[PDB]
Amino acid sequence: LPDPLVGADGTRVHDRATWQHRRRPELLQLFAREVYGRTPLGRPEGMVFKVTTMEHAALGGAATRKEVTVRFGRDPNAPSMQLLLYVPNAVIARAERAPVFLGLNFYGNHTVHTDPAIALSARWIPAEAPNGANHRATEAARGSDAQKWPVEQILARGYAVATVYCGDLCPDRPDGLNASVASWLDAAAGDQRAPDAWGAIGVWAWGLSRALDYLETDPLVDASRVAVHGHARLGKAALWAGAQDDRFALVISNESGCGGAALSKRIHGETVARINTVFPHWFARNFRRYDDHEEALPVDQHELLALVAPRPLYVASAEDDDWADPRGEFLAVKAAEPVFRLFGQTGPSGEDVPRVNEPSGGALRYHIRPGPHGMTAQDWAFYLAFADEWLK
Ligand SMILES: O=C(OCc1ccccc1)[C@H]1O[C@H](O)[C@H](O)[C@@H](O)[C@@H]1O
Ligand SMILES: O=C(O)[C@H]1O[C@H](O)[C@H](O)[C@@H](O)[C@@H]1O
Ligand SMILES: [Cl-]
Ligand SMILES: [Mg+2]
Repeated sequence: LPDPLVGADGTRVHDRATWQHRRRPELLQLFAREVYGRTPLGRPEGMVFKVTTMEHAALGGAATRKEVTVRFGRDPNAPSMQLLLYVPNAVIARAERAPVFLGLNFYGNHTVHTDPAIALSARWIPAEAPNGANHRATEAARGSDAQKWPVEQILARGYAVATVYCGDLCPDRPDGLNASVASWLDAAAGDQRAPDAWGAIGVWAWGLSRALDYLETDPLVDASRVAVHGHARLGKAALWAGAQDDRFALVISNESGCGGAALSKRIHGETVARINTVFPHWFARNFRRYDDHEEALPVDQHELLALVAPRPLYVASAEDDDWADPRGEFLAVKAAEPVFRLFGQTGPSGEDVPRVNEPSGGALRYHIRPGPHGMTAQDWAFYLAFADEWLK
């Protein structure tokens, strides 16, 4: 592995200021140029927030539900995304602003809960979407992804729940960038995009920061206590959003795998060539230089993990998710751990993967659970306990 504490010019990093002001920028530029693609703008001038629905007694009175259209320019044809937010009414009643879990969803806001008041998504949805007809949402799709989205449990634990359909931002399909935030800004289609131009993971990540922009204006939530989380490909997005945007208070990667938390140079499970051929829209075209050539990579994913430091970072695996390379995810955490310890934070104790269902580490935390790829109640219990400790 490239040593996170040795700079690209061979300079060894021995102090927190050099990490922050020299090594971090260096790593951000390398991930942007060679891996994810460059994010071509931050907050758009002229972005508009419009609350389209609000219900103070949603979920049997447990929560206030808002839907917010976030439009990225004043042009009414500019792209937008639809933010679903649930705020726990008990917290509101104590005249307190709730901390927030924020993450993208795979198949639409209407899939995170059966709640029939959620607007069905009008956007293209992938064929794998349960109860989807002709790539469009259907009433039968309501709550179809609830397993990954314990909304009422999260609310009962004192957190707001914010989500956006990843396909509002970039449709998850090999040509999706052609109708996305990226094509709003860049008339190039397909593989005419610049080699260092962002792909779907960068667009998804950017959307998470725009959601945080909205949350900073919502009087019901505390935008300085946002945990950004994602599962699998959306966990890749959560990692890159949290690395680019240090406003996020805590980052959670649930089984994000190749190009997320897993070491690429391990060549275990999904490889760089495989991921770029199946998902040519996810990464920068420059990342294809490393197809069957991971040895030339100037970074590996322990350095993306390290870009969260010293903020709390939870990486987790599933024992039978070999395609994600669970031990490669653990070793990325261990290889990032020296940067966290530079800031006085600690990672997993000892040098090999902990027993299943036994989290290990302080602000840099890891667990592996039994079972197949997924996001389970046990995963969520561990994440909520982590947030309880780190979000005041
Ligand atoms: O398997 C897929 O593409 C395979 C492929 C086909 C033609 C050219 C290149 C690759 C897509 O399947 C779903 O649409 C997923 O949401 C999306 O991420 C995947 O790329
Ligand atoms: O998003 C998911 O569930 C996963 O889908 C595929 O398995 C892909 O190869 C993984 O990289 C991704 O993380
Ligand atoms: Cl619980
Ligand atoms: Mg792998």
